[PDB]
Amino acid sequence: SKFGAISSVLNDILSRLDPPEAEVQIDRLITGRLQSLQTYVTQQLIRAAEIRASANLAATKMSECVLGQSKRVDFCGKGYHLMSFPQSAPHGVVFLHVTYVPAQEKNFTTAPAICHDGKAHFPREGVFVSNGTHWFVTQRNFYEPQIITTDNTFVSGNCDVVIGIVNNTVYDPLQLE
Amino acid sequence: LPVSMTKTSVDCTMYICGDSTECSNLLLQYGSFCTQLKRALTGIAVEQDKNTQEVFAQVKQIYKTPPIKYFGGFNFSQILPDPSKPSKRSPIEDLLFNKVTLADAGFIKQYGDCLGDIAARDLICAQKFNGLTVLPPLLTDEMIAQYTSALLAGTITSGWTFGAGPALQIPFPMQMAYRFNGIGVTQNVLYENQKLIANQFNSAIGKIQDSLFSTPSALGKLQDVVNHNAQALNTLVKQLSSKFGAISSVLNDILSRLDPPEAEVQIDRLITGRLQSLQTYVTQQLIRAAEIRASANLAATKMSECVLGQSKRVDFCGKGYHLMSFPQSAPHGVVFLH
Amino acid sequence: LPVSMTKTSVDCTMYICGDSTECSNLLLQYGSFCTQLKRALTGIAVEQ
Amino acid sequence: VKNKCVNFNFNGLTGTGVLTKSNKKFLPFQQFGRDIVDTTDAVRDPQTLEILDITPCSFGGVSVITPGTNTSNQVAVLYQGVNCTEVSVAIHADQLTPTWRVYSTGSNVFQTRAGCLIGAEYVNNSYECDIPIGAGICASYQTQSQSIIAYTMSLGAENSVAYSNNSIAIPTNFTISVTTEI
Amino acid sequence: VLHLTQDLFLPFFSNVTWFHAIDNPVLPFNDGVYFASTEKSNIIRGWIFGTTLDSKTQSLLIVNNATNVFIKVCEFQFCNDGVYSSANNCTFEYVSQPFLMDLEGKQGNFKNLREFVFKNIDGYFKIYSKHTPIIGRDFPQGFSALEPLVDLPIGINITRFQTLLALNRADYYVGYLQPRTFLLKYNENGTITDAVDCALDPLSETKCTLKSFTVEKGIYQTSNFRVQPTESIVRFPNVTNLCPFHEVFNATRFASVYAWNRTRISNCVADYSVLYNFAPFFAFKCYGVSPTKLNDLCFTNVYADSFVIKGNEVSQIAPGQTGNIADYNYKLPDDFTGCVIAW
Ligand SMILES: *[C@@H]1O[C@H](CO)[C@@H](O[C@@H]2O[C@H](CO)[C@@H](O)[C@H](O)[C@@H]2O)[C@H](O)[C@H]1NC(C)=O
Ligand SMILES: *[C@@H]1O[C@H](CO)[C@@H](O[C@@H]2O[C@H](CO)[C@@H](O)[C@H](O)[C@@H]2O)[C@H](O)[C@H]1NC(C)=O
Ligand SMILES: *[C@@H]1O[C@H](CO)[C@@H](O[C@@H]2O[C@H](CO)[C@@H](O)[C@H](O)[C@@H]2O)[C@H](O)[C@H]1NC(C)=O
Ligand SMILES: *[C@@H]1O[C@H](CO)[C@@H](O[C@@H]2O[C@H](CO)[C@@H](O)[C@H](O)[C@@H]2O)[C@H](O)[C@H]1NC(C)=O
Ligand SMILES: *[C@@H]1O[C@H](CO)[C@@H](O[C@@H]2O[C@H](CO)[C@@H](O)[C@H](O)[C@@H]2O)[C@H](O)[C@H]1NC(C)=O
Ligand SMILES: *[C@@H]1O[C@H](CO)[C@@H](O)[C@H](O)[C@H]1NC(C)=O
Ligand SMILES: *[C@@H]1O[C@H](CO)[C@@H](O)[C@H](O)[C@H]1NC(C)=O
Ligand SMILES: *[C@@H]1O[C@H](CO)[C@@H](O)[C@H](O)[C@H]1NC(C)=O
Ligand SMILES: *[C@@H]1O[C@H](CO)[C@@H](O)[C@H](O)[C@H]1NC(C)=O
Ligand SMILES: *[C@@H]1O[C@H](CO)[C@@H](O)[C@H](O)[C@H]1NC(C)=O
Ligand SMILES: *[C@@H]1O[C@H](CO)[C@@H](O)[C@H](O)[C@H]1NC(C)=O
Ligand SMILES: *[C@@H]1O[C@H](CO)[C@@H](O)[C@H](O)[C@H]1NC(C)=O
Ligand SMILES: *[C@@H]1O[C@H](CO)[C@@H](O)[C@H](O)[C@H]1NC(C)=O
Ligand SMILES: *[C@@H]1O[C@H](CO)[C@@H](O)[C@H](O)[C@H]1NC(C)=O
Ligand SMILES: *[C@@H]1O[C@H](CO)[C@@H](O)[C@H](O)[C@H]1NC(C)=O
Repeated sequence: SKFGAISSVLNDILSRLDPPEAEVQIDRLITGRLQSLQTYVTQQLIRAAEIRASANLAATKMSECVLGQSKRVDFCGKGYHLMSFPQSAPHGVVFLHVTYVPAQEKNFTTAPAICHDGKAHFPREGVFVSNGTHWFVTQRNFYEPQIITTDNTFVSGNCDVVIGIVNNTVYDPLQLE
Repeated sequence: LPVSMTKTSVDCTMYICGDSTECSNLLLQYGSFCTQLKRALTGIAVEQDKNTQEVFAQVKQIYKTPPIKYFGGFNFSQILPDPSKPSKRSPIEDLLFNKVTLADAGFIKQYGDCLGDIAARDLICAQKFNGLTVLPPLLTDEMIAQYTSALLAGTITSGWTFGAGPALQIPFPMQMAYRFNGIGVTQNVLYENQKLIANQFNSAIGKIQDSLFSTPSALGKLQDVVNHNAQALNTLVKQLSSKFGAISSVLNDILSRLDPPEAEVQIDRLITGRLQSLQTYVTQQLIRAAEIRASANLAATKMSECVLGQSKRVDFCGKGYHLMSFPQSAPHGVVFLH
Repeated sequence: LPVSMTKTSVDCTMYICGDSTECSNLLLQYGSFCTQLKRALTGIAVEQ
Repeated sequence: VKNKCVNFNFNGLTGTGVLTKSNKKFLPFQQFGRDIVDTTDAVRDPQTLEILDITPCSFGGVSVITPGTNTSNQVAVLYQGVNCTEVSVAIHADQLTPTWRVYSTGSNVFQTRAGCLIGAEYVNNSYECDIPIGAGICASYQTQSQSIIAYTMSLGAENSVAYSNNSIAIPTNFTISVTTEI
Repeated sequence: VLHLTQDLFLPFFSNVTWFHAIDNPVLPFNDGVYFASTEKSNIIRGWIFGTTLDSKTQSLLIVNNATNVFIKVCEFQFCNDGVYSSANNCTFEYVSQPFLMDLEGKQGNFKNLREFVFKNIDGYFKIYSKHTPIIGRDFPQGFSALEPLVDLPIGINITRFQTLLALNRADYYVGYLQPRTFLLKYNENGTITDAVDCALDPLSETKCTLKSFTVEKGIYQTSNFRVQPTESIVRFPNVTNLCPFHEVFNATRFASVYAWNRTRISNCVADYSVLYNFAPFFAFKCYGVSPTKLNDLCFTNVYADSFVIKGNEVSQIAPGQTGNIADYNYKLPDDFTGCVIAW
């Protein structure tokens, strides 16, 4: 770019004019090139800051999902995170998030608590789930129905304040033996 | 947390050389010092659109709340969309939209009334005069509220299952039981004091509306973003009033008054001043864009963690032991309800 | 981990025109160019 | 000649724009007009003593949306932030700076909050966004026999939950998904 | 390379007038004229250019013959058909290899198509040619670059165009060049395989601003659109304030030259039509200003010195002059910025 001077080629302009009048065009070229370089370096600094933030995020994700399992949802990929395997990329990194995702689900029933005899039973872990006829217990993320025993539940209550409580019987392995 | 700001598409060509052929010819001698600015501005607009898309469009399926609203005594009318309101926004969302004033809306098509301004023309007509326009955002303030509504309906009728896989309905009582279980208290206390916790939650929801109403400026972050953008725009516009060391600040006056080969120095001085001022504006806009991008990434991860499940990191989702968060759309930003 | 760095309040007039009336007058011909810098440094100090 | 883009040279103040009647409150000594940003807004007629406002001429920005050239040569033109009737009359009067002329069938007209779209036709259906245009409007190349269509972006599949007082769904099965992220 | 340049080119899908032969209308020449003609062996000889085509302005003559050329910057008189009748003010005789070469593979079906382009930017006449037995139907579709043959600095006035024919016992394709920006695809051997306009189609403008030949799916911001104003109004104050020029021209006792009355004129709009209509002048010589350009200049003060004088004394009164009046009655300063009026 001539930058408002006689010519854009320095070796010619010095070879086309003598110094004491060429130095004006030399100064014009100097300022044009210097401003262009300043714009370039500022843009490079912006890009470097952005890529630094991205690399810090990548390092955190690496140390989380690869060197252990992260409970942050939608962080190590969509769904329940299991692991992640890194891959090398040109000027970058590639992750392979292995995620556990549920599948076919069915309406069964629920009850916030089960009252056997004047006392409310709550699941130690999981849902009180009813087939439709018999109450059962299982996990949250998988359907593994089990017989309601005193080991799967802990009792604390009075069977009068739990809104939506349901009636059934609970089992215990100690009375039989 | 602010999410984005107004998208500008400054055109250096006639921003600097208002319909002056000779000025355009002189600018042509400065190489591709304009394509850089145009590309940078369009890139900034693209990143802002991407920011709002990341921070909001997190669920592929749009959900709606069941027609009946009785979630175990809990009250959500203050955050659910209002069918009576034609915009379908939450009452809190209305307060956020009314407590923020935008100088440049963007989606105005204001050309046609600048001649009809009667009084002195405003900031937007002034910008339109000298080669500065605002590009309206892709995601209108309308359907974004639909996104927030879908997210809110997902998190109160399905817990946090819909954020990892298929949406599995869980009634709000045992959902709260599980949120209690995830912090270290058994569900029994919730099942005893359901009425008390429902009343406390309702009271807190009611009080936060008055807190936002009576505060002088609690949305000060979004207002500061808007004010900074408007101030930068105003100073950029005002910079055309500086002679920059030439005879006059009016290029057309200089052209019509002096001969070409003598007004050449003056118009070159004007170019060197105006372009450099535009450079400062562009660089400052780049810094602000980087800052808002960092803030939007923080907002996106905060929403993904707190809103779509229970977060174990302290103070991240508000002060205290976190249970859940509710998202609300804001002008160029988001508002969280930890 | 760094936290903050030294807050600065550079002054246009003193820096570029040492107590020179004509220099300040010819500076004024550049418009509100450096008021942006003063605002930026103030914002930096507040941010820190 | 009011209500028209006209080059004005009022008493030595030369510029371009559209002038019309105003309801200002000019004082008798007042001659010019301005705004907060010091841009000439209103001018008093020196031979009529009336007040006229100054406006930009037709400022906007042309953006072209197109599929891959290897796919098709059809293109669509966006005029950013301008009422689509104004471009229509300007085209018919042949005073637009762009010399390239995209043919107007009346069916390819679209007043959008982002401006006026020429060369694409409205389909009231809803699809996933392909080419972002703005204001919740997205275009793609779709068969009818092929053309460029404009539509409001589909936010996603419409789904409703089955929330109840005592109804829950527990996944009886599960899948393993390996995503990727860069 | 994908170099972009701006110069007078023939627009793509522009309008080209096709003529026949079996009179020779003189087409205007402005910003260059494109030419093409396909022929079996020969029916065309040369071209003549210039304004009014007579022995008063320099013109051009490009007659070609069997072996060489006869380009000459001449001021020929007339032929109306031995093609010139005057060579007085004629120079720049130039002779070289003939522009047209004909190749035939033992049959005349290979109609040699010849493409010529001329322009006169800052003089420096340029001639462009690429000759090939192309398909031969007519003005074809396939791309073809143009090879320069002669760059010659004529530097004369040029306004009209005509061409010279041959004898015997489908051509004339004429196009015009406009200032446009183009893209030119350069083959790795350097040839131009394909070129694109930037002011023809929106797609072409996209390929211009994103300089390339393949555009991916997406939106691109190319340029801006502005409605050019139709009419231009000039409005100035209702002030008339006619000067006393009437009173200094309608007087009846114009003073003698020895005692020249000097009238001071201020605070008025100096319209010169009032002096134009009042006196049938005989000497309106102006020195500091142009007599045509008096109504666009603002003067701090104007003096009107009026005195009736003899005939030769009218020529006597001038800056840097002498004489019995110019030395003893009135002497005009050498740096006289003004005009005199004699009627
Ligand atoms: C309730 O859950 C029961 C699980 O024990 C299911 O009962 C089963 O019934 C079969 C006979 O049909 C028995 O052989 C089996 O041992 C088991 O008891 C029952 O289907 C289920 N009811 C509903 C409505 O889902
Ligand atoms: C579960 O079964 C209980 C008896 O084992 C029921 O308690 C009874 O409640 C009735 C009134 O409903 C009393 O009259 C009676 O004395 C006894 O307390 C209980 O109601 C029942 N609840 C449900 C939800 O089935
Ligand atoms: C849920 O909370 C709403 C608060 O907006 C309650 O609405 C109230 O309605 C009364 C009159 O019905 C108004 O006076 C009051 O200002 C408020 O709008 C709503 O009743 C409440 N519903 C339940 C079931 O708690
Ligand atoms: C859970 O879903 C799996 C697929 O995601 C099922 O595995 C399938 O098993 C069938 C044969 O039964 C194969 O043909 C198929 O390729 C796949 O391996 C699995 O059966 C299913 N289990 C339950 C209990 O639903
Ligand atoms: C550039 O010019 C080269 C020299 O003539 C070409 O190479 C030749 O290609 C021919 C086949 O077309 C060979 O037979 C010959 O031996 C030589 O390699 C080359 O093709 C050409 N490139 C172009 C036109 O793109
Ligand atoms: C649960 O029942 C509702 C009632 O309509 C139904 O829409 C939903 O699909 C059911 N969910 C199942 C069967 O998983
Ligand atoms: C302007 O001058 C003309 C000519 O005398 C007159 O008719 C007209 O009324 C004047 N208008 C004004 C506003 O002075
Ligand atoms: C712009 O929109 C339409 C179409 O031109 C019309 O009402 C009028 O021209 C403008 N209206 C407003 C409100 O700007
Ligand atoms: C179909 O499109 C037209 C406009 O193109 C619109 O008026 C109409 O409401 C649409 N129909 C439906 C069912 O959306
Ligand atoms: C749930 O129970 C409440 C009160 O018992 C009732 O108002 C509501 O209609 C019930 N809803 C469903 C889906 O059973
Ligand atoms: C060329 O001119 C003819 C007749 O004047 C007209 O029919 C045709 O449309 C023109 N072509 C172009 C490209 O303007
Ligand atoms: C053709 O023109 C050249 C031009 O110099 C001339 O020398 C020659 O005599 C002419 N005639 C033939 C047959 O070449
Ligand atoms: C050639 O120019 C001279 C003046 O230099 C002129 O007298 C003569 O008439 C011209 N020849 C013409 C017009 O044929
Ligand atoms: C003097 O004025 C009269 C009246 O306007 C006019 O008819 C006449 O031509 C004028 N004569 C001169 C010499 O100006
Ligand atoms: C100038 O003075 C002479 C003196 O004889 C007089 O005749 C003439 O009218 C005067 N011109 C004016 C006053 O314009």
